[PDB]
Amino acid sequence: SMVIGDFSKGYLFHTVAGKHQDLKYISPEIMASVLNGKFANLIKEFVIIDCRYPYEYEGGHIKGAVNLHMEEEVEDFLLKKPIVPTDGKRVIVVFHSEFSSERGPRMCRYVRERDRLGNEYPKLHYPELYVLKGGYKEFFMKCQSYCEPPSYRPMHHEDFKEDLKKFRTKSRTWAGEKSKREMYSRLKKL
Amino acid sequence: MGVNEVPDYHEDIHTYLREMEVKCKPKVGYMKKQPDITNSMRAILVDWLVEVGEEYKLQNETLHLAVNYIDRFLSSMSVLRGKLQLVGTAAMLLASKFEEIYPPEVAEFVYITDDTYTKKQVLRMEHLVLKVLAFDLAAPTINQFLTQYFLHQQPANCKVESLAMFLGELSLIDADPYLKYLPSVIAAAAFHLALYTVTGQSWPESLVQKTGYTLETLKPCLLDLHQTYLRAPQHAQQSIREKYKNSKYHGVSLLNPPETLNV
Amino acid sequence: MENFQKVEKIGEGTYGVVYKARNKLTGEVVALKKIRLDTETEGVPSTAIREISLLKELNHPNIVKLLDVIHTENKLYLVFEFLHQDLKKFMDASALTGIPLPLIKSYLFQLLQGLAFCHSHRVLHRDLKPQNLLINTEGAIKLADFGLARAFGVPVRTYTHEVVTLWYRAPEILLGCKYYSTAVDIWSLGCIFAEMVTRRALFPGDSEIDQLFRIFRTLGTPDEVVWPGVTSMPDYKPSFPKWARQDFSKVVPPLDEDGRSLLSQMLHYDPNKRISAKAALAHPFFQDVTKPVPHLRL
Repeated sequence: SMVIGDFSKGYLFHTVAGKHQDLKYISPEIMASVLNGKFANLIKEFVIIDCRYPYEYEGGHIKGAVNLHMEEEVEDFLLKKPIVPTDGKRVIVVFHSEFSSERGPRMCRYVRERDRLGNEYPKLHYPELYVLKGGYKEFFMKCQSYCEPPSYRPMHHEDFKEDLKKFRTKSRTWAGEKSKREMYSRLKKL
Repeated sequence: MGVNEVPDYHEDIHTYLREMEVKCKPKVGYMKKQPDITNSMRAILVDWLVEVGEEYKLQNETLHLAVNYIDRFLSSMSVLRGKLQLVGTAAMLLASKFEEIYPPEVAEFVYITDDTYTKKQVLRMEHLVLKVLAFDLAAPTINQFLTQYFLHQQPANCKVESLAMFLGELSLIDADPYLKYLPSVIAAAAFHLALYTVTGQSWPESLVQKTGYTLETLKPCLLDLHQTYLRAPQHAQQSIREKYKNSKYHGVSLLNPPETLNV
Repeated sequence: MENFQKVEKIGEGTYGVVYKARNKLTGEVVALKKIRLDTETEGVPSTAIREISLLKELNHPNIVKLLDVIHTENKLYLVFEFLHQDLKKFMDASALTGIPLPLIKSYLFQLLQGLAFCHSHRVLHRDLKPQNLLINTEGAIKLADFGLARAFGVPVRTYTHEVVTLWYRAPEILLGCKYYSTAVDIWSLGCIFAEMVTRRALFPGDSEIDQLFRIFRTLGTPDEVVWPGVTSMPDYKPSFPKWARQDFSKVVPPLDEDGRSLLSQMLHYDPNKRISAKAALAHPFFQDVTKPVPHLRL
């Protein structure tokens, strides 16, 4: 609600209402100010995971963003070697996608679930997760200065359609295999 | 037991299924209207579908639904011989998409097809089947009624259930004369035949009240089911007998049918 | 298609975006739901197939209406009757003064009738949440978004595990039960019921473990007496905290004794002992149910 996942302090960023009530959103103005040096002392690390497909990543992205379009990639990047925090500073992780409606929220939920699984309640490695409100489109419209290269490549472009279909197939296959493995593990010890 | 057996809606669900099975019933004797395929090709296709479902470990409900879709599609559409398998594949695909938690991909359905049809052809046929059936993919089957009937046996006997399933699947191969019987009647006849074969019992008195089926009105279907249970070893299509020889089905196809029916 | 004149469009991006259109010839307002098949490498999706198959049989005043389906080799259009707003928007607009208790009673009565109709036709909604409940100006609330719906058997088999939204997921799904049934939907309603009374989510968890801990904190940690067989569940751990059950007077203050009893019966741990939609309609809570008209600020 109004406290971070480990129930130790409130959310630092000015939260904005979003489509999903589960997550906490931030409008592009907050991240534009953050990239402009507004919370240097109060933030240790600022991670901006670009949950879009790589062909979208090459077509324009936020400065300092990392493209992680697969759950395994995000788990490798964030949880295998967690960014250890300390007193007086916080680690904030911001997810986003083209519209921040399907992919970015899904990655945020997956990161929270995997962080909960790998720790002891209620300790979390990344207690502060945000989703950029409106997706990359609104950030491009309002903060085109920070988007290198200054371009916008839609997911449903007339080009890269084969790449989009291949990436969707890979995501579907991974999800199905994980679900089947979990189902077998559950039914073997019911 | 409990909410798993749906004690508040089981009677409502059964009445709804009884009213629905009439609507989803294929036209009796549609093979005469077909000028290129006969019942032998249909039997071969259903046997191949049984083998395909055994290959991918699909549910029996998937096979029953696929056969229902094939019959309904053929009852209103005329197809050539070389396309018949295609429609079967399509129906199977659709049935999986309606039943399986993890249905096989379209690539697998093209694979078991043995590359006589392409992926685009399979998708086109799936679209055609969906258009012809008008998206009426939720149809009562013999499995759906047998599963409800199995709750009325005391004590429970998995051999009886497996034999009833085996007989209900045997009824799928031959369009003659199981196209003139509703799934509930075939399920009742199969359950009674399994009970008589295994434990020597008969059609329960708690089920004649629930379904209204007495042993007198089940006789026309019971005679045919007994006849093709006796003739199962000599049938040209033997995939169901091989499938039900496994230990998971308690080897029900290896049992001996009763010499005569005490009806 | 060309027959329907698109007027308004809601749904950001290409994610099941819906269009409020008007019929060109008869002047009927409808909602077009778009499904892409050119981008779908495996034909028509299973969710769309199930939704169209199961919504063509569910004809109830409290279930959304599938007027027509426009079938094309590259596009699929589901035509629904137009309803102004979902229940989440209504609660957000009525977040200051709250939904009046007679309106909550009428909405719960209508939702229970719709769920009873769904369950008597072997359909499991499995996606019940305020975003899927559509209200109108006259004062009728209807179930919607049957994409996750499924037709079950008697008795049920093992179905899809990852179904209900985590906030409204039953404890039997969270604990990895082999079989779930209609009692999965009723739990959702119970949660929605609380969300209508307290104007906030009853169990707002961010993960399965957090959701289970919130449920345990509010309703007490289950044991073999309350929920027989709970200790042998695949996803149950003997290291769970031993919390105590909170009295419902503080959980839902505005509710009276009858409302509290109905909510407690809807949120029963044991799926066998959980109330059903048909048996909930006979509860004394609905003795004086009347249908008011929402103000519809938005």
